[PDB]
Amino acid sequence: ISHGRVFRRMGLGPESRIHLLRNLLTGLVRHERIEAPWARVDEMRGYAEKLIDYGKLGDTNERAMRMADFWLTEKDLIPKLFQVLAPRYKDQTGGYTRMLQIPNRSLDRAKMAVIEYKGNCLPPLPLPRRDSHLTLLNQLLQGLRQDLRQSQEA
Amino acid sequence: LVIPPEKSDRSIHLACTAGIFDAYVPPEGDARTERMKKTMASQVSIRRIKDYDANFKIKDFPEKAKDIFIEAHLCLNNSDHDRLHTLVTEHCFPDMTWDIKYKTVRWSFVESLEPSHVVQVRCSSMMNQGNVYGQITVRMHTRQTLAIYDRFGRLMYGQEDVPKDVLEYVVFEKQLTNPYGSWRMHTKIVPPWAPPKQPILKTVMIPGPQLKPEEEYEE
Amino acid sequence: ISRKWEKKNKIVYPPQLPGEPRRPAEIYHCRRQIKYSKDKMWYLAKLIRGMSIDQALAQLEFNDKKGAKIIKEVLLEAQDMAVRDHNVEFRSNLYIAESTSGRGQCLKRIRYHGRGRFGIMEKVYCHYFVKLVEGPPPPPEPPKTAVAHAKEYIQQLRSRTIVHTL
Amino acid sequence: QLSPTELTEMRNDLFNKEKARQLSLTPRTEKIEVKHVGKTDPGTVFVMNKNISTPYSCAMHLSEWYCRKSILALVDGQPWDMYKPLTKSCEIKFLTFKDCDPGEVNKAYWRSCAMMMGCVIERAFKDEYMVNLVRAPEVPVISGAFCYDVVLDSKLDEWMPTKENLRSFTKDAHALIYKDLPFETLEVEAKVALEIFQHSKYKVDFIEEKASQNPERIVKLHRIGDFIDVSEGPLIPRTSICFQYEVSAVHNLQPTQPSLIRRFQGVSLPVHLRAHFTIWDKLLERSRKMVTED
Amino acid sequence: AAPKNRRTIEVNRCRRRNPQKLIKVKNNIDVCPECGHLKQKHVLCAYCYEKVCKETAEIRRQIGKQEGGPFKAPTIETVVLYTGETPSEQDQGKRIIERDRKRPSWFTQN
Amino acid sequence: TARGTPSRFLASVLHNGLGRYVQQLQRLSFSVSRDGASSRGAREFVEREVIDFARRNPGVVIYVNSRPCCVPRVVAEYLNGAVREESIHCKSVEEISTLVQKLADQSGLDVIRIRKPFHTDNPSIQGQWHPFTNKPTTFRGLRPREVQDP
Amino acid sequence: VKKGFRAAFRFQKELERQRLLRCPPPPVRRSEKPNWDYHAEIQAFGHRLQENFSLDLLKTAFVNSCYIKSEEAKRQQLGIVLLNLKSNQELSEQGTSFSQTCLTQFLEDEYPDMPTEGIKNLVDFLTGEEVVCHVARNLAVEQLTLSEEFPVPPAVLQQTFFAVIGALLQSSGPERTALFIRDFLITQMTGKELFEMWKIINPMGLLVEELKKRNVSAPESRLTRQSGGTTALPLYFVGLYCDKKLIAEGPGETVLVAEEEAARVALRKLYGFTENRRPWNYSKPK
Amino acid sequence: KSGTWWDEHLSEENVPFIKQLVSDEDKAQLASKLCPLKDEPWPI
Repeated sequence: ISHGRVFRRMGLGPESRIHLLRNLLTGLVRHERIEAPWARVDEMRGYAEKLIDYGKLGDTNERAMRMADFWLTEKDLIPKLFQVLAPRYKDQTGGYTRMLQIPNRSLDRAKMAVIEYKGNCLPPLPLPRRDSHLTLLNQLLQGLRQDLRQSQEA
Repeated sequence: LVIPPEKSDRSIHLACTAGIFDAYVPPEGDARTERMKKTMASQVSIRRIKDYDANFKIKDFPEKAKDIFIEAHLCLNNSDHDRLHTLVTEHCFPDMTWDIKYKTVRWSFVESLEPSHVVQVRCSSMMNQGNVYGQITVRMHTRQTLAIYDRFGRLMYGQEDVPKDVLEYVVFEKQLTNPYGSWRMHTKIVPPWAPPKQPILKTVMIPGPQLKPEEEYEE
Repeated sequence: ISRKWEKKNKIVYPPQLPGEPRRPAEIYHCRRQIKYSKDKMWYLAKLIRGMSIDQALAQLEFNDKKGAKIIKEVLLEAQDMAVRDHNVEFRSNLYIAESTSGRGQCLKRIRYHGRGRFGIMEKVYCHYFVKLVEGPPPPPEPPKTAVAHAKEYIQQLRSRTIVHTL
Repeated sequence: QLSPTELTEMRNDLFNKEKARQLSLTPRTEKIEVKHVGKTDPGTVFVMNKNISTPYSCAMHLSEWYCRKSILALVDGQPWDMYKPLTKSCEIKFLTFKDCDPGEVNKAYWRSCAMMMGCVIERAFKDEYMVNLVRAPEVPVISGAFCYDVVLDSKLDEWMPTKENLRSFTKDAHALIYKDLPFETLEVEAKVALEIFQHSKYKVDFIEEKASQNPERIVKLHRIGDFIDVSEGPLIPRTSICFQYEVSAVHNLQPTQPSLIRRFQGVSLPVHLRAHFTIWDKLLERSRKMVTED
Repeated sequence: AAPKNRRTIEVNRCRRRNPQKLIKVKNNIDVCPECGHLKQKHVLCAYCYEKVCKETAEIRRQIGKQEGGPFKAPTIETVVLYTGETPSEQDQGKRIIERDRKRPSWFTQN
Repeated sequence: TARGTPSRFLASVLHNGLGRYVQQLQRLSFSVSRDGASSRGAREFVEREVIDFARRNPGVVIYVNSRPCCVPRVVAEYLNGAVREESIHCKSVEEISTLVQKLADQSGLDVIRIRKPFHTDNPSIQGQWHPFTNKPTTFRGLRPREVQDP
Repeated sequence: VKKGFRAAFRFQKELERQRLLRCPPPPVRRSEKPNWDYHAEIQAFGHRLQENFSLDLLKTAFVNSCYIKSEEAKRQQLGIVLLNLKSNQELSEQGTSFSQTCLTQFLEDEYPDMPTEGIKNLVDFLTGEEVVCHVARNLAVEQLTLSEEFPVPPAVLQQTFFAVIGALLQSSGPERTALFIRDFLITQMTGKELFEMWKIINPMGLLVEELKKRNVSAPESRLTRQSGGTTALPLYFVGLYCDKKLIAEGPGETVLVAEEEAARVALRKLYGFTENRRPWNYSKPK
Repeated sequence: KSGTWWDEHLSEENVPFIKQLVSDEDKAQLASKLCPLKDEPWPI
């Protein structure tokens, strides 16, 4: 029975899970976009969002500095968090990353994801896009919407 | 079939050469000063051919060549590859039979629109390797019928009853030094000005560049 | 060993008469001595039986089994073979008419157990066989309907004789 | 004059004969070179048979994916039926319902559905009555329903179809979809079509209009099964493209005095863009409103 | 526990070929409109993802050449410029990564 | 097996015996050796039996071919197309005589299981039984428990 | 490798039999197989039947026009008259015509209430390709037939069969030839129901016409017996009544089927071609 | 033959519009039932 259990059992135990998630998060902060097994990226995604919020507290916040020092195992990334990444997301309140499934890994056929901080300098990922508004279906719906708007005014 | 045999007192004895000694360039519009010089070299070479066979008559050859041509092309209808090796050279046998290993050929000789005319005679460099070859180019202008069927017996090219005119410049070669040598088809000169062959029956897709992800398409 | 599958592309049919319908092209291809169980290969060979060439390539491209990539390599060179050497017109106008695995020649190794015991380990090899036929894939046979059942039942009722009498 | 069945058999014979005639104009195989200029598979040349190979033949060279998705072809920048034989070396692109601007595919599908309704209307009523198809108005897709103007018998000037009757039209249309009939086309000279549509006055009036705009006075014909009609442009390849199809409403146009023109309306979606049952109902309801083209 | 009896091929064929053990046909495969290669609907295109990864690797090799050592992540944003491009007004004060090729049509200058 | 073999019903060829009787054996082909010991009795049959058998059987064509053979054989052919090969290897003249007569009396139908020891195309003359054969009919053909004159 | 020869030889014979079953060879003419003397085969043909054929006539009855035309084509192709062979065209016409009148005489005598349409259809059935080719194949006719393409086409086999009847008519006369037709064509009716040989449509139409000619009231269809009316396997008996008198009843799964069946039953009874009718007398006239 | 879900083919613009449309319809279907006794109830 695992009702309401919100975290995965990964690595070699609970400290090992954190150390795995920390190593992944450190890589995401350096490279802005990493690929890794899908469930670990899913598990790590929550922490990557929380790290930005601590960065938005500022480097003079002792608690945020203590949090960043734990989570970023390469220390040049601590100034990057507070001075690059967090100012990039000052307007946003959330949704700092995007995560996408990529094809299964060749060797072990593992389900995989790519995760990135939004607004990075890398070539854009080939994101999925909704059908154009000009398709047959979307033009019939567009007509429906405007007909309503006309009758709504009445 | 991969590597030529190595150094030995025994070597490969060839019965033909690789190409045309002097490539008769068919003058533009031969469908229907220097000219004198041409006949000189041919005359010099008919002499060297008679230097091995006194009885060789350049006047009777056009008719011999015609029979060789027809007989060679009637083997391709029965895949009689033993006879064919007598009528054509080892440089030519692959060119007539490789693309029809699993096809059915129906070829016919209908008529000769003009008598065949020997248009060049050239011999090989004296004592090349103890072997002397003599090549006779013959212009033929005939009507042939050709229908090629595929492995499954479906018409793949040509028509089986419609004769069409064919203008060919067929080179024959003999090994003069060889006591058992004979006159055999050696190749076919194709004039650049020759009209294009009839279209095949099926459609084709010529593929484009197979791009790697990194690579982009240059128009 | 036997290598009969490789000789089936060497059959030459006589030219068809003008009235006969076009004979479809048939391309036999195989790959010998794959490092894979024939039993596992069987499922991929079964998967694509009756598919269009393109359906089979699609289904194998997104399969996780090692056998899928090998069968996909075989299917693509058999498709190339078909249009280049067997006078097929459209490379997509092909379907899997036959698709099966066979046992390869296998090796034997020692597997060590405890207490000085051991088993004999068979390093396994298989063959994949595919026959492509020109044309659209044949439609799947419709499921038997209640009408066809009733017709067949009544037919059995009408064929019964009087048994063991005059 | 000719009976309805006879008038149908006459038209096909003239159609079949004209189809054979244009075929005889190129007896020997002639090869055209079609360059592919879509984003995908770029640089492929199709060496096709002039006046025999259609855009579908090139799609068959690429893959079954092209064949299923390609609703229309763009031959030298002009919309071209997938089954309209190619006539010269050209550049070819294929068009799908899910392109970034499928405007022309939408029109092709839209007049293809009106043609399917005309085929249904013509054969729906009893032989006692006289169904004279008039026109397929070119209404925008965003209007919400494809239309077909028809003049029914004058005994029927008080009959308006019931909901069960509209379902009968719909069930007949779905029979056409289940037949999976290709949309066959012919570009004939106005004189040839006027012979086919000699009996029908409205078609003669329409055919004359279409010949007028073109210098060569060439008109486009299409046929599905035994039904022939005059078209405004390219159609889709087959009737099986349609998935959701319904004849929604019938509106008597005005002024009724000269002749009661009855606008049949329908809405459809192809298999590629099938809508949810709930969304399909909202579209069915708006299609029942009268479409009033300019 | 050991088998009391050999299982016949008829019993084993009923187990091995059971529809539960058969591979299932996938119905979420489609063509990528950008490149024409196949993909699953919910997964990114393998071909288009590789194209993006090859260029990301090239840009990252350039970032490596500039930083020139470990623990030298900069404290400013980065921009990638291609041959024939110049820093805009909003790219002042950013680390510039120069790529010796033309900007790909898909990696738009935003 | 019976379950391991084919079977048939009792039959004749072209209703033989009905208008007239036709001998169904039409041909016999012997292959005897001139010298082989196996053909000693098949030589004796050819000497003193085959001629008298031919005269009794004018409708049968007999073909005796003398050739080197280790196994003398007779081959019977019948009007229905049947071909039956019988070895006469090391059979005496009297055994071969009986064998040949056996072949002459046969029809050429398969010697397999016959399902019934009789055949008739007219099994009934009065009418085949059916569930109503012995049932009496009732006034107005009314069904059981049926209200009349509704 | 084991010593010996016998098992190897015996195994070779079994591999050879399997190849034949795997790849059966194309059928050839019996004349093109060993042990064939055309002249002796012809004489055996006549003796089997207890007939005094004229070997000259019998020999031509087997020569067909398609064969002589082809035999000459071979002669010209090989550059090789003595082939002035008369075909059986004439001999067939005599046999075919005699056969029709002989069968008509036989059938009209035995079934004097069968209409002319019925008797004509019986004669067409008894002289049809189906029965004649069956009877010919089982009398060694096709083995002796000189034809162009083998297996002998049924039209050619039917011509040859009546050519042999014509040869018997010239050789032995009509009375002897009538007896041959009784023994090989009349026999092919045995077992057969009337309308298995005479294919009719709407037997209820015919029954009315036949009863009108006989000045009998039009039949009334009535349900004589019924079972399982509402089930998928009903039984119906329909009785036909003329002047409130039953003339026939028929079973069926539907009333429409049982009614048409009753009409076929009534026709069988009217025409004197019932299943319990007197059998054909094949006894030699005394 | 492939599967489809309700918003698969909808555009960025039509998805919010369709959700509002279906939600508004439901709320009004529920509001139309709030007076059973004025709508010809069955015998009480």
